Amino acid sequence: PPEQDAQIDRLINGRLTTLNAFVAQQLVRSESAALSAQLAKDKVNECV
Amino acid sequence: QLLREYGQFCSKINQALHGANLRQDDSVRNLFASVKSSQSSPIIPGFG
Amino acid sequence: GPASARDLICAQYVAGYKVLPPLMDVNMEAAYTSSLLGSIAGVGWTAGLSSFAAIPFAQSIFYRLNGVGITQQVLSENQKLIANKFNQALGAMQTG
Amino acid sequence: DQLNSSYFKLSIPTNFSFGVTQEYIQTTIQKVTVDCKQYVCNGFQKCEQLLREYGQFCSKINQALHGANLRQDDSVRNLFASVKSSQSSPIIPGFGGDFNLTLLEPVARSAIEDLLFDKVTIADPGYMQGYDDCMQQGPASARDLICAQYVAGYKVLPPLMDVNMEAAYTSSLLGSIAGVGWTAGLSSFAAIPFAQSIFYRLNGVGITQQVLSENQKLIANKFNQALGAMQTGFTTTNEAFQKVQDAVNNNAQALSKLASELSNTFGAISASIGDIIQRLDPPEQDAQIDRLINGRLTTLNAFVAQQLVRSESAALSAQLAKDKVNECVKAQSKRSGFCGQGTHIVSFVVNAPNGLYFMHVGYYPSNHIEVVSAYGLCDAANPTNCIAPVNGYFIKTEWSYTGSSFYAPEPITSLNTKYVAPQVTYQNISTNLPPPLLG
Amino acid sequence: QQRFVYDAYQNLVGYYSDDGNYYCLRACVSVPVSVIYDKETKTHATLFGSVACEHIYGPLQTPVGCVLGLVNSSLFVEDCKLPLGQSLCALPDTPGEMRLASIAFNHPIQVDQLNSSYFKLSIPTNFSFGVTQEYIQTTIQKVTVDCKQYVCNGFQKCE
Amino acid sequence: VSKADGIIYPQGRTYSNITITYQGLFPYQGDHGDMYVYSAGHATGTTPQKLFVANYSQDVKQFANGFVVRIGAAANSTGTVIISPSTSATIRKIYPAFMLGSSVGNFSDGKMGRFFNHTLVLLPDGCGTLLRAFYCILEPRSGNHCPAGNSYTSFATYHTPATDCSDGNYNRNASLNSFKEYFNLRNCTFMYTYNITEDEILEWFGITQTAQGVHLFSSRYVDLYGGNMFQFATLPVYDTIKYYSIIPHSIRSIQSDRKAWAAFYVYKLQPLTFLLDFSVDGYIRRAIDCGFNDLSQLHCSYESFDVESGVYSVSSFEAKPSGSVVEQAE
Amino acid sequence: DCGFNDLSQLHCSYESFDVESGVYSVSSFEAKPSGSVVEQAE
Repeated sequence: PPEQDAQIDRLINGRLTTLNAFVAQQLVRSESAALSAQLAKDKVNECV
Repeated sequence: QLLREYGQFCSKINQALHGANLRQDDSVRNLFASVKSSQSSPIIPGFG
Repeated sequence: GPASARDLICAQYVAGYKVLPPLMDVNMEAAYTSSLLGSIAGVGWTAGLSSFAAIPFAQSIFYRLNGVGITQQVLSENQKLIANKFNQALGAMQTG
Repeated sequence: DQLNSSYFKLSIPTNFSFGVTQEYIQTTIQKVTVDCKQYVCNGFQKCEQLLREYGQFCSKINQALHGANLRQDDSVRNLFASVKSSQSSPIIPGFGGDFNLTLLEPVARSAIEDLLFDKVTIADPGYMQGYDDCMQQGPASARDLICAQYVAGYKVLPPLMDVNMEAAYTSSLLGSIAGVGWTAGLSSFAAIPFAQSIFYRLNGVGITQQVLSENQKLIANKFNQALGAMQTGFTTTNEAFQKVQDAVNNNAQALSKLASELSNTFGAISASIGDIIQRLDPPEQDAQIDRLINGRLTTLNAFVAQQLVRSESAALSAQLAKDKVNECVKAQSKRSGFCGQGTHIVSFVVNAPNGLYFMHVGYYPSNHIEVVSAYGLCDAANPTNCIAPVNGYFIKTEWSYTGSSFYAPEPITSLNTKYVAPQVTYQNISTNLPPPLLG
Repeated sequence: QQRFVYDAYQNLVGYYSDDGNYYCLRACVSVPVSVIYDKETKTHATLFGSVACEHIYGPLQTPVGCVLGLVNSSLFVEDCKLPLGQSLCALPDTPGEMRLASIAFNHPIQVDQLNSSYFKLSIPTNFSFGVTQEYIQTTIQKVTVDCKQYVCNGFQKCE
Repeated sequence: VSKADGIIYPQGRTYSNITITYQGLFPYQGDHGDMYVYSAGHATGTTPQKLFVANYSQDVKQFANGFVVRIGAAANSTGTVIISPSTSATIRKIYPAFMLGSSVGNFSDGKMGRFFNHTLVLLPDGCGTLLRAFYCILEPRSGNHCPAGNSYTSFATYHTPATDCSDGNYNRNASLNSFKEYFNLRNCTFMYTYNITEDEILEWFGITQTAQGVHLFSSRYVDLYGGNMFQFATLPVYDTIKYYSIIPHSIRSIQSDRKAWAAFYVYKLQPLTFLLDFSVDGYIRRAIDCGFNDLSQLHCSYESFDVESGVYSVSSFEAKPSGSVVEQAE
Repeated sequence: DCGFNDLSQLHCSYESFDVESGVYSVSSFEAKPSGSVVEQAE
C-alpha cells in the first residue's frame, strides 16, 4: 500500500491536472463563444 | 481516499462544468431572442 | 458497436464523460432563420422597427441600390440585368 | 401578407408603451496583492531556503499582482474621463418636469444606485480600521473573507476613485443628458427641459408632433410607470441584478481559495508546518514542508494567473461601457439592440459595485393594425410631379400621412413629403390631389 | 468535551482551557506593508493596508489605511502622480516627503435651464486642434520552441 | 440521516455553526436494519416458569466495522405484550445484550452461537442500572437446558422484575449469575461496570474496534436529547472480532405483570461521507447520506442541504463486474 | 523513419503519413561534439 500509493498518486495528479485543465479549457472556450455570440447579435441587426 | 486527503476535487469538477454549460444555454437564448423579428412576411415558393 | 474506429462518442462513455445537447432543437433554430428571411424583404422601408411594411424583395433591392447612389432611371433600364447578376452571385455561393 | 399590386400592406401600431431594459457592465475587479513569504512558508526559514532553490517566486508574485492592480487603476481613470461631460446643467428637485427623475436624482448616490448596493450582498471592506475591527468583533461573518485576508497576509487594495467622486461623475452626466442630445457635435451645449428633449427624441422615432402635443401628459405618465417598475425591478428573476451579484461572488471565490489551499495537506502529515516540526524529526519534516511549498506555489501562481485573466476581461468590458455611455446615454441610438430592446429613447447610468449599471428607456409598439399603403403619389395630369413620405407611410383612409412609429392619419402637407422622380409603382391620382402635387 | 473547536477551513478558531475557560483562537495577524516610491525623488513612503495607526511626522490615519511619516497636503490636485486608492494620491515634493493629496473632481461648465420658451446655449467663441495618439497591437512576435532540446538538453535518458 | 439517527460525533474535534462533509463509520440512510425484541418468559399466575425468547443466540452476524443500536425506540407508547396478544401493557425501555467473538465455537449438540477463545460480552445488569463488559473465554455447562446440555433450544440471560428490580433491594449481579449458568466464565481478561441512569428516553449504543481498543458509545452520557453517540467506555481488546451473536434476554415477569418491551434495532456501520449540519451548540441535528440516492449525492457535492433551483450533474452510476475472468495457456 | 530526413521527422511528429499543406516546425538539428576539453589541474 505505501509503494502503490506513490504510483497511484502520479496517476491521480495527472488525471486531476487533466480534469482541471479540461475545465479551464472549457471555461476559456465558453467565454470566447459568449463574446462571439454578442458579435453575431450585432451583425444580424447591423447587416441582416 | 487519496483524492479526499487533497480535497473534494471531484465535486468541484462537476459543478464547474455544469456552470459553463448553463452559461452557454443563457448565451443561446439571448442570441435567438435578438435574431427573432416582431413582424415577418410568410415565405412562399418563388419568393424574391 | 462504434460507428467509426476509435469513435470519440464511444470513448466519452468508456471514460464516463457525456456531451450535453444544445439548448434549442434544429427545427426551432430553423424557424428563427426562416422568420428573419421574411422580415428582411420589408424591414428596410423607413427608420424604426415599430412598423413593418410587406413589400417584394425586388422592390427593397432597388431602394437599397438607390441608397448606394445608382440613379432610379438606370435601375429601371437594368432591372433584369441587376436580377441576373444577383442570381449569378448566389449560384457561385451554392458552389462556394 | 405581401400584395400582388402597386399597393403594399403595412402593419403599424395604434398603441405605444415605455419599458426600461436593465444592463450591467463590469468595468473593475477587486484588486488583490498576496504576501508570498507569509502564505507559502508561514514565516518559516527552512521553507524560504527551499523556495530560494526553486527561484525568486515570491518577488515575481508581488510584482505581477501590483502590475494588474495598476492596470485596473489606469482603466478606471480612462473610463471616468470618457463619462465626464464638458458642459452640464445643475440637478434641481423636480428635474425633468412632468417626467419624474427623483429615483435617478442624487439623494451622493441616487436612490436607484443606493437601492442596488443594498440589494446586493457585499462583505464590508472596512478599509479605515478593518484590522482592528476583525480582532475586536471577531469574524464579521462565518468564514469571513476580510478576517481571513489578514491571517493569510493577502490584502485587497481600495479602488482608484472614491464613491463620492464616482457619484459626482454620474450626477453631471444626468444633468448633461437632455442638452447633449439636441444637435450633432459636443461643441455646443443647450440648457433645455428634459421633457422637451424627450419630445424631440419621439419626433425622431417617427411619432408626429401633433400626436405628441395631444398625448403630452399620457407620454409622461407611461414613462413614470416604467421608472416605477424599474424601482421594484431588482429581483432574483432580473438577469442584470444577478450579474452584479455574480461579479461580487467571483471576487469572493478568489479570496476563499487562498484560505482553503493553506488547509490542504498536499500529502504532508499536517496542514501547519509548525505542527509538522513537533510531530516529525527535522529531515523527515523537511519533505512534508516541501510538499506544502509545492501546493502553495501552484496556488499562488494560479491565483496571479486568474487575477491577470480577470483584469484583462474587466479592461475590455470597461472599453465597452465607455462606448455604451457615448452611444446611448449621451445620444439617442439608431442602432437596434445595442442599448434597450425596441426603439431606444434615452439611457441613464448609475455606479455599480464592480462596474456601471445601465438603464435604457425604449419605445415598444403594441396593437398593430394592417392598412393599405403606397410607395409614392403622382398627379395624373403631371407624371413628373410626385411625392414620397418622409419617416412615414402614405395610407388610404383618400391618401393621408401617418408617422412610422405611431398610427395617426393626418392631412398630407409639403412639410411631411419630398418631391421624387416618377415610378411605375407610384399611384396616379385623377381625383383630389395632395397640396405638394397641386402645382 | 471535544475541547478543540475548528472552523470550516479546519483552522483552530476555539480552544477549551484546562481551567475550563473557553478562549477564541485567532492566528497571529500580519500587518500588510506596501511601498509608495517615486524614482525622481529617490524617496519612499511606507503604507499599511486596512490597519489603524494604533499598531504602527508620525503616521497619518487615512480612509485607505495607515501611512507612516505622512503630512496632509490640504490641497486638491486633479492630476495624480501615485494612486493611493479611494480619492487619495501620493504626491512627491519636488526632495522632500511625499504629500497626501486628494484627487480633485474637475467641474463641468454649468448652464442654467430657463423656465421660459427661450433656452440658454453655451457655444464656443474659440477653437483649437489637438492630435490624439492611439496604439493597437495587430500582431505578436511568432515563437516556435523545440520541446525535445529544451526539456532534455539533448539527453537520451530524459527522452 | 436528516434526523441524525445513528450519527456518532467525531472523537478528535468539534465543529460549531458550520456545514462540512465528514468521513466516518455511519449507517445507510433508509436502512431498516436488523430488529431484535425481548419478550417476557412464559408464566402461570404469580409464578414465572419456562423462559420465552427467539433464537437470537443461534443467529450469527459479522461484526465488520461495528454496529449502532437504537434503544427504547418504542418506549412510553401503547403496546401489546409479544408473548400474549390478549395481554396489553405500556411499552417499557429495555437494554440489549451483545456477545462478540473472534471465532465461532462448536457446541456439543453442534448448535451455532458459541465463540472460541476469549469472547467480549456486554450484559445489561441490575435492570439496566449498570452495563457489564468483559472479554472472557466461555465454557458451555453440561446441565439440562444449557448449550453443552441436550434439549436446549437457546441460551438466554434472565432477570425477575419483582425481586431483582425491587426499590428496596437491587441485585446488580443477578443477570450475571443467570449468564454464569448458561456459560461458565473462564480466565476473563478484565471486568468493567458502567452505571446507566434508568430512563424511558431514546438512547443509542455503538461498539467499534480500533487499534487502540474497542470503543463503546452511548448517547445518554453527553447528548441524550440529541441522540448523538459519545464514547463513554474504552475496552483493551487487541484481538479483532469477526462475529457477533445477540444474547436473547427473557424477563421472568408474572403473568399479570407481563409488559411490552421496546424493540432494539441494530444497524451495521460502514465508512460513509456524510454532509453534517452543526448548530451553535455544535451538536448534529441534520445530515445527508450521499450513497442512498442521486439527490443525496447532489447535496454532498454542493455541501448545502438547500440549493438554488438548477440542473446539476452528479457522479454517474458505474457497473461493477459480477466475477473475475480467468483463461488458460492451452 | 524520422532519423533519415527532416520530412520523415515531420511525419513522425504529426503521426500522419499524409498531412495537409502547411509550414510546420520540427526538432532543431543539434550540433554534436567531436572532441572533449578537460582543463583540470589534477
